[PDB]
Amino acid sequence: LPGFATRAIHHGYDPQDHGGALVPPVYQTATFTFPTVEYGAACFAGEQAGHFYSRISNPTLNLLEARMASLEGGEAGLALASGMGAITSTLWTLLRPGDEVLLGNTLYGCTFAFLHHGIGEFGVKLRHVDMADLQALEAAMTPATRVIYFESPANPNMHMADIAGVAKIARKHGATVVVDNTYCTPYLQRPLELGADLVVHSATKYLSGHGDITAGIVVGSQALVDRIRLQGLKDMTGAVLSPHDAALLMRGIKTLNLRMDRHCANAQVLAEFLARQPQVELIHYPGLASFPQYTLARQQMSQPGGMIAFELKGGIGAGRRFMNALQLFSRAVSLGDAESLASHPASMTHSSYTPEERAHYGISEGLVRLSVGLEDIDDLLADVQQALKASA
Amino acid sequence: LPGFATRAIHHGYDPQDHGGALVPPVYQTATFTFPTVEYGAACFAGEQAGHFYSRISNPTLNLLEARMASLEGGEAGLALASGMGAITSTLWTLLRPGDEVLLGNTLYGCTFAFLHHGIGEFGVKLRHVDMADLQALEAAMTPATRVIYFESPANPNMHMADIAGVAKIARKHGATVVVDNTYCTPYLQRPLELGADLVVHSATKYLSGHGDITAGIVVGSQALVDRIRLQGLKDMTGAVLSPHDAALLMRGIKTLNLRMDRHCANAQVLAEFLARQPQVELIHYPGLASFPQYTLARQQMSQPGGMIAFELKGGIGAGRRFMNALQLFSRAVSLGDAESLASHPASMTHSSYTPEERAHYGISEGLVRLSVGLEDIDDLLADVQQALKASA
Amino acid sequence: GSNKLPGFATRAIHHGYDPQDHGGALVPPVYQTATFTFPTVEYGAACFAGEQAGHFYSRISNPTLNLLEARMASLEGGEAGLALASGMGAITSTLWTLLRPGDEVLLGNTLYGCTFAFLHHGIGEFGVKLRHVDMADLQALEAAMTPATRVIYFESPANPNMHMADIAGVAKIARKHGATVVVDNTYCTPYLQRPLELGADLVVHSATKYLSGHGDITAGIVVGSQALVDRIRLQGLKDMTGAVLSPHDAALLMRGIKTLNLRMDRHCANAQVLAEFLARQPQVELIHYPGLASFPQYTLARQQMSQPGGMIAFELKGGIGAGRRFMNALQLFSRAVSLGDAESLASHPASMTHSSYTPEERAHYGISEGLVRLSVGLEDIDDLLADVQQALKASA
Amino acid sequence: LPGFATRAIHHGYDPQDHGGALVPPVYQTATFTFPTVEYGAACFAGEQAGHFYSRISNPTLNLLEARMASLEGGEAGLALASGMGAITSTLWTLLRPGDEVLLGNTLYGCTFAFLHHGIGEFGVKLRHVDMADLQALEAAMTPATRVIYFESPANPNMHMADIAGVAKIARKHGATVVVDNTYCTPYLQRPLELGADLVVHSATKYLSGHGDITAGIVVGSQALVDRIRLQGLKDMTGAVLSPHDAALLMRGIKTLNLRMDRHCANAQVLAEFLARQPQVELIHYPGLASFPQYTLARQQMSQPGGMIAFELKGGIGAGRRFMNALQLFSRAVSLGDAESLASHPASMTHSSYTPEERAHYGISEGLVRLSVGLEDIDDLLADVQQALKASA
Repeated sequence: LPGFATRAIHHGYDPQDHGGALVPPVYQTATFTFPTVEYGAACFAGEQAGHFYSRISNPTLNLLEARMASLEGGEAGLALASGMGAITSTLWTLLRPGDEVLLGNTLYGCTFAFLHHGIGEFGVKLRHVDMADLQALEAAMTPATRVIYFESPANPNMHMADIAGVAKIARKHGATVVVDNTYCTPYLQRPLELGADLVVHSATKYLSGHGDITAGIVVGSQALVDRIRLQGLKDMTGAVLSPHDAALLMRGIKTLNLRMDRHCANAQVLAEFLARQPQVELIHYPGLASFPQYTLARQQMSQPGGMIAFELKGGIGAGRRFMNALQLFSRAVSLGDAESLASHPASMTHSSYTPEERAHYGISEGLVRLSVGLEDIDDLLADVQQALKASA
Repeated sequence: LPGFATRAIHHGYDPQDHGGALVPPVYQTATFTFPTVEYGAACFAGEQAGHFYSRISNPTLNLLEARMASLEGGEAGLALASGMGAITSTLWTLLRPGDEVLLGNTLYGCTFAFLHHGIGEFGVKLRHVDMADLQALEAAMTPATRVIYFESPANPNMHMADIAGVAKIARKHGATVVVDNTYCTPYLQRPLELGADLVVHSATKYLSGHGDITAGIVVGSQALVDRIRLQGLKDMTGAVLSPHDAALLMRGIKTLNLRMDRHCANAQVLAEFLARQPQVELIHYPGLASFPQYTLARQQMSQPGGMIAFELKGGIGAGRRFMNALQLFSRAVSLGDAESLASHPASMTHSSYTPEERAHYGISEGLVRLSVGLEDIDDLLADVQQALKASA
Repeated sequence: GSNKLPGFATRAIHHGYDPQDHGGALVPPVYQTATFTFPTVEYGAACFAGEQAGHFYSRISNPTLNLLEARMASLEGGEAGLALASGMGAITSTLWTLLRPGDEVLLGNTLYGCTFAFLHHGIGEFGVKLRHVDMADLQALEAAMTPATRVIYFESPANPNMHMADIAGVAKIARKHGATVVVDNTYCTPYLQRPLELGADLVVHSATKYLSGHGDITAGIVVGSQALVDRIRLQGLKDMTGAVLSPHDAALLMRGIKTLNLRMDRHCANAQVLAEFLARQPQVELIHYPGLASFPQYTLARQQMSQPGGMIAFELKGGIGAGRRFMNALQLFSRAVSLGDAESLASHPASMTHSSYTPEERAHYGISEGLVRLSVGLEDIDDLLADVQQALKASA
Repeated sequence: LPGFATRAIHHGYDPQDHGGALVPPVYQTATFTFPTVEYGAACFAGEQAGHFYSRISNPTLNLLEARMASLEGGEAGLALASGMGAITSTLWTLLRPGDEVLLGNTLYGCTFAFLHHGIGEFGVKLRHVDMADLQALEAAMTPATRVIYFESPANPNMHMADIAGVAKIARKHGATVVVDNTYCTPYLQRPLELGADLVVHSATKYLSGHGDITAGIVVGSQALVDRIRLQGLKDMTGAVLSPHDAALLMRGIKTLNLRMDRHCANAQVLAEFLARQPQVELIHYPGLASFPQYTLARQQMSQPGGMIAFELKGGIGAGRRFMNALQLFSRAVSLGDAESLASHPASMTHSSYTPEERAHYGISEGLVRLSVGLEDIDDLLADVQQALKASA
């Protein structure tokens, strides 16, 4: 079985099948024609091998999908126009009115919004549970529970879930487990190997790695993916990935291993640096020994990731001053880009919220999140250094 | 107000604001950075211009939207990853359980599937009505009726609706009118100017014109489009259009007047040809005086369009054989490309159904649909001629 | 029957591609790949010799570029095509392969500025003898031919006065003496004029202009005999220029070619209306447009060009102060130097391009102080008329 | 001065200057317009301006150029359509009939072809010298010697030149030193900091790193680069770089350091393995102690590189048999891609030539060249090991 890097570069493509082309040709075409109409008849049912549109079986998209399936250890993959494309397409197909879905304590903000103000407003029961608490999860299960969905690590405190534990319970009650694995990528964590049924990504982040495309991936069993493809994507979302964007994603995946290696190595030095500084109240980085769940993190993740969360003494005040003083880090909401990014949700995303109710969302007053990029650590250290001084 | 072609080329763009570039730069970027956090704070209550993330808005996508809204004559536009992206995003935000949606008698297959096997299984009521029959439409109106959605012309037989008459009946009961204007484009038909609240396109078709991208457009009021943007696209479908694909769509829109002129002139000659051939049982082209709704077609569409539906005397077998004989037309289920296309639903998209099942949904055994392309009319006539001899 | 040639539009959209041979893909896949591989090493031995038809490296050939080339060949009526990084890529690659020190090249009286520069300050400085001739004067061309005359190169219509050459007449003189004729066909495209069908050996294009049609790519084409195009591919392009066309940009070029016939029809119809309007205006001293009888080479234009083109040149009364104020009054026309874009462009040589020079130096080289040049775009003619009408008013 | 990786990601770009866009917009435009004729006046021999036409100046090309300048430590950069475009544009600008150019003993095939079958047939004189031999170089200088051109390391046997020594000699005769730095990249070797005047790159190789674009770079002093831009590029080649390709090139450059580190580590291992094998007569790799110019290589290269050449004992047959046995390595003539590549000149690039002409040229019958990619090293070893066995 060839290694991860090899697969990320080569899996599902032999140059001999496309006129010797070393890089697969991009199928920037909206539709495909048939040799006969009897060949056309077959395509819509399924029993002849081939393809019928860009919204289903484009070969550029098929290669992306297969390759992501191999990296995550799944049978099947699906490419979509965004991470929200992947999440919505998945949940829209697996759920109907009367079904219940269990969720991690905290979710990505647009995932939250979709559940509460979207699919939850169409008669689907929403329930929140701490997914490191196996006992509380078992007490939450009802006979209507069709889907369990969470992130691990989850934003913003890097809260881990016991994926193998959750999956064991879910397998008892006939529930489907869906893990958003955006933060780790398959290089660092493979939740399908710990017993999850489906994984979903915002490929916009680390997989692409260059902040230039928006894209989502679903990986899991052939049977779950076929359904999500033919119902969620085809009928209910229309979140079709451009073959141009899919080829840029495959391009980015070719350096995934190296990029994540650098993200992690930079993030550790920065996290260890933050630990020794007097402006920092507390840190959430999985590779510090003081991280509450350092044990579980190491069982699931092979390295501690590129994301650092920390809190500043001075709260909201010290955050604004820290963020505005950064000259190399950019002030922005994304993650997993080559460029280093900083976010202080109290004064950026959630300055439309009040301090009195802010703590209901698990958001500390002075919490600043850092996506550590690929820049020289010395320059990133110096930029962080002077911004901590400007926050006092 | 400058002419259509001037606006299709120029609207919403001055080179002088982008270093004099004649063609606008392509904003191929997932995220946008802020100068400070209090500047960033503004943008998450809609207080400042510029932007934050490409899943919500992007300057290339804004220009496409502005331009498309100018051409339909509407206030605001939204760009999405596909036509189904446009339709689902729209309806997901406008309907909730208990609401009724009133549908035209026939619909594009995937739209039918969204309604019957998607949103209609989440407790939204569906009723089908002949939109040409304004008495029966009035009769169908309940106060639960929140949306009237149709295509004009509609698949499969080019059936039409008096748009202004439907808008009148909507105004009376307080329902929102959504018209799928894919076939006509804003060049031949402007439903917003006849009372519709919203229009949706598969920009994949004529607007692109070249078969290379998948894309969707919503046009209407700022109020409705802002909702569809912030709920349907942002939370519920995730169908984000790639900036690369938006820039191609804009390139296609610059020749839309020229292409539609040639599309229409070619189909007219081809329609008049088919009406005289012994193998043809009947024919539906809006440009023929024998079209059932000829008067309504000259009233609403400025030209008769590029699509032809006709039925062969020999039923399903003659259809197959006609389809297989085509050498210049391709066998495919799209339309509005430079290449002429053909499909025969009874042997392609609807084959495993029986004759009874297809007559129920309006599809004759010998119904053939031609998308007349931009090729030399003599070559297309010659290809059609021989395929008809082959059909017997 | 089936030995009839498909019409121009049919071939612009279909020629040399079948979706069935690439998985049903309606649009051909883009081979954005720098390199190709070999199944055995013996398959690779033949592909650097000439025995086995295949693919080696994209600076020589690539299937996206090949399709583009076979298609342009068909439209021009040539055996073969080559695609390059720019118009000047096509020209330099062609002239660098055909000429050596001691050979003479006969040139039209006017040329595109970068071509002029290439010949006088480039290849002419490497031992290649240059000679200018009026190519509309067949007696003067006959007279300037020598035994060293290897290539006759010209544009028709020529930048910027739109001086025409008798292509058939030039090719006959070239048959007799033995020279290779190279025509820059940028202005007309294969839709309006096909120099190879009139006897030229090679044609070159700046496909950046009308062939693209949308101002977004830089590209060149050469069309001619298999032997010469091959020679140009393997000597000029491969060793001497490296002006490789990106497969992305070639795909866009093929996209633009699919509407070439429709865009040119509208360019021509807009410029005809605009030319007739400008002729009847008080401020206009004279106007140059091939579709007007007052065009110095009216009958030559009608003989070689199936329509009169999208380019107009005219002169304003009032000199430079009039031209300056005309240009700054334009609100739809953009001030810029190019042609064959969807957007209408205007340049005023005096206050723009030839600004460093004085009014005396511009009397030399035939550039009037009110000489405006127009690339008529695809916008609604009433808007273009209006923009020119209000601009003339402000130039008074 | 920030570190290499920081500059590779950020140099010459502030998101704040383009509406916050994290990735810079792609200026895919052939022409630029002017606000007035007076602004237009100062771009045709223009002092205080931006740009006029993409064959001379485009913001996207300008950014790539300034970034590549920073990495090589030179004043100005120029982007072109291919490496051969960069070489030819340079040499067409600097040489005229009667000038001599002094060449390294071996050259990349097309460069040699340019020199002997292009510019050398236009009156320019050619002389080949060993550029490690400072006394032979001094003996070869003449008053006609205007350019000294070479690669370091050089195809086929990784032969090095003493760049600082060469530059000292060129200085005494006023000659311009041009170095092809394609193999090392500015990450491993910066010939301008060793006294060279100009560097050229086939960015098609390592700079891109993913095998999808053809691109050339020239970097050097302002006055030289200006002339190559306005003469070589503008007039004599027309080798204009597509902005789309420049944007991809810039994408690839953001991981150059990480990619190069891995290319080198993979190649170091494979060289160690190949030196000890029975089938291997000789090996040329800068990282081995047995490499003739080991000390000179370590003075100029911070790491030994990703390229290996070695000779098989069994001659032409062993080469042929080895190449055909490869399953993971592709048979192909490029280099610096993520995918590992192999070429055996004597049965591929130089098959037509006689054994006597190959020896004269520098090519051994069993000379195999490896471009070691980014795959998992254990897979690359397996593939090489079995191919070595099949070589019998």
